Amino acid sequence: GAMGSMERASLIQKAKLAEQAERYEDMAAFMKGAVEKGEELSCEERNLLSVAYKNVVGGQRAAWRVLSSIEQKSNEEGSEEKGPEVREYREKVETELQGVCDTVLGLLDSHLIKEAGDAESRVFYLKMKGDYYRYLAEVATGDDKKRIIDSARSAYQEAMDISKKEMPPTNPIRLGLALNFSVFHYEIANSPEEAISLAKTTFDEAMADLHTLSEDSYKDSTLIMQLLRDNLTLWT
Amino acid sequence: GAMGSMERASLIQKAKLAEQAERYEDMAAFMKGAVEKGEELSCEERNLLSVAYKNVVGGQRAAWRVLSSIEQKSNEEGSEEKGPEVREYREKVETELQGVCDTVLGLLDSHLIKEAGDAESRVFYLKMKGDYYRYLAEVATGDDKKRIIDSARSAYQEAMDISKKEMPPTNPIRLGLALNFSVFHYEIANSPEEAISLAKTTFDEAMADLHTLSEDSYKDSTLIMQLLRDNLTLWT
Amino acid sequence: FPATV
Amino acid sequence: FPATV
Ligand SMILES: *CC(=O)Nc1ccc(-c2nc3ccccn3c2Nc2c(C)cccc2F)cc1
Ligand SMILES: *CC(=O)Nc1ccc(-c2nc3ccccn3c2Nc2c(C)cccc2F)cc1
Ligand SMILES: [Ca+2]
Ligand SMILES: [Ca+2]
Ligand SMILES: [Ca+2]
Ligand SMILES: [Ca+2]
Ligand SMILES: [Ca+2]
Ligand SMILES: [Ca+2]
Ligand SMILES: [Cl-]
Ligand SMILES: [Cl-]
Repeated sequence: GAMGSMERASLIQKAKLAEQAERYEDMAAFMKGAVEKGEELSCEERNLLSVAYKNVVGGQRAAWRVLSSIEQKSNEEGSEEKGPEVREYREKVETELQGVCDTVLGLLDSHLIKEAGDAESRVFYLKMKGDYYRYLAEVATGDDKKRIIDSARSAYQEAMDISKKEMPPTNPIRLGLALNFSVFHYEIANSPEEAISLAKTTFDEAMADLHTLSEDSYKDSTLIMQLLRDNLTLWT
Repeated sequence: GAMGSMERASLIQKAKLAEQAERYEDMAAFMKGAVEKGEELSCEERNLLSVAYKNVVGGQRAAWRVLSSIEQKSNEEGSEEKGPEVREYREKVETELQGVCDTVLGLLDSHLIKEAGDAESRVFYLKMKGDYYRYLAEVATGDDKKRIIDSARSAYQEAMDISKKEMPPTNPIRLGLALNFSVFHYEIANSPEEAISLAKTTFDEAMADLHTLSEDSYKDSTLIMQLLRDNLTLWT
Repeated sequence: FPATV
Repeated sequence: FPATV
C-alpha cells in the first residue's frame, strides 16, 4: 500500500483537494488508501470513493469507445490495412480499464460490502459492484462474458431487493440504482422492455412520494427523476 | 526506454490515436519514444510532440494554481490551521509538473535542438525550451529562480533572433513565439511595457505582410494575430 | 449514451 | 490568464 504511511484523515482531506483540482486519478488513489485502513466509510466518504473512480473509469470508457469505433472502421470492406496498431492501442486502454474495475471490485470485496449492514451503505456498495461489472461487460468478448453480465445482474438485483424493502421510493440511492439497472437492461442484457418498465415504475412511484419531502430532499429526488425521464424519452 | 521495442512509425500512429481519444499522457509517452529513436522530427511530428506535452503540463498548471490558491487562503489571518496536507499535496503536484518540464527540456537538449538546422525546426524547439523554463519559473521560489527565468529568456531570445532573420512576419511559428515571449515579459519578468510593445509591434508587422498570403495562410496567421490583440486588450 | 449516476 | 500557444 503506497498510502500505508499516510493518516486516514489526511487521505480524506487530500481526496477532497484532488476533487477541487480535478485530479481524479490522485483522488482515487487517496480513497483507495483510505478504504485500506480497514474502517467503514461514512456517507460523505463513500461518495468521494465513487466520484473518484467514476471519473477515472468514465474517461477510460470514452477513450475505449473512440478507439473501438476507429478499429471497427478499419475492419470494413475497402479499408486500407494499417497494421496491428489500432487493435494494440485499444487493447492497452481496455486492459487499463479492466484493471481499474478489478481494483474497485476488490475494495468492495475486501471488505466494504461484508461490513455494510445499514441499507444506505449496503445498497450503495452493491450498486457500485453492479456498475463496475457492467463496465467490464461493455468490453467483454470472450468465454466469460455471460458470467460477467450475470455478476452485474446479481449485484444490482440484491441492491434492488434491499432498496425496495428498506428505503422510500424517493431515496436518491434507490433512484440512482434503478436508473443504472435500467441502463444495464437496455444496453447490456438486450432487454429494452425491462429497461423501460423499470424506469417508468421507478419514476411513477417516486412521483407519488414527493409530497412527504422537504424542499431540499425534493430537489435531490426530482433531479434523478428527470434522468429517468430523459432515458425514457431516448428509448420511446 | 519503455517504448524502445516499438517501431517509430507505430509510435507516431499511436500518438495520433491517443490525440483522437484525448489520452494526452499516452500521446506524450509515445512521442517521447519517437524522439528517442534518434531521428529528426518532421513538422507534423514536432506538432504532435508539442500538443501532447502542452496538454499534460497545462492540466498540471491548472491543478497547481487551484492548490496554490487554497494554500494562500490557509495562510491568511483568521484561517483555522488544517495541518501540512495542503502544502504537501501542492508540493506533490508541483514535483510532478517539474518532472514533466525536465523531461521535455531533456528531449530538446538530447538532441533535438542541436540537430535542428532549418529555421522552422530550430525556432520551434527553442520556443518550446522557453515555454518549459517559463513553466518551471511559474512555480519557482528558491535560490535558482533568477537562473530559471534567465534560461527561459535566453531560449526565447535566440528563437526571436532567428525568426526575425529567417521567417516572414506572418509565419505562425514566429507569431506564436512572440505571443508567448510577450506573456513571459508580462507574467514572469515583471516587464509589462516590454510585453505590450512586443505584442503591438508583432501584430502591426504581421498586418502589413498579410497581402502576400493565400487564403489558407491568411486564416492561420490572423487567428494568432487575434490572440495578440486579445492579450493587448487584457493589458490596456 | 443514456444517463447513469 | 493571457493567451499562449
Ligand atoms: C449518503 C449517500 O450516499 N447519499 C447520496 C445522496 C445523493 C446522491 C446523488 N444525488 C444526486 C443528484 C443528481 C444526480 C446524481 N446524484 C447522486 N448520485 C448518486 C450516487 C453517487 C449513487 C447512487 C445514487 C445517486 F443518485 C449521492 C449520494
Ligand atoms: C511546421 C510547423 O510547426 N507549423 C505550424 C504552423 C502553425 C501552428 C499553429 N497554428 C495555429 C493557429 C492558431 C493557434 C495556434 N496555432 C499554432 N500553434 C503554434 C505552435 C504549436 C507553436 C508555435 C506557434 C504556433 F502558432 C503550429 C505549427
Ligand atoms: Ca492513524
Ligand atoms: Ca482484451
Ligand atoms: Ca457495519
Ligand atoms: Ca525500426
Ligand atoms: Ca517544491
Ligand atoms: Ca538537421
Ligand atoms: Cl499500445
Ligand atoms: Cl501528497
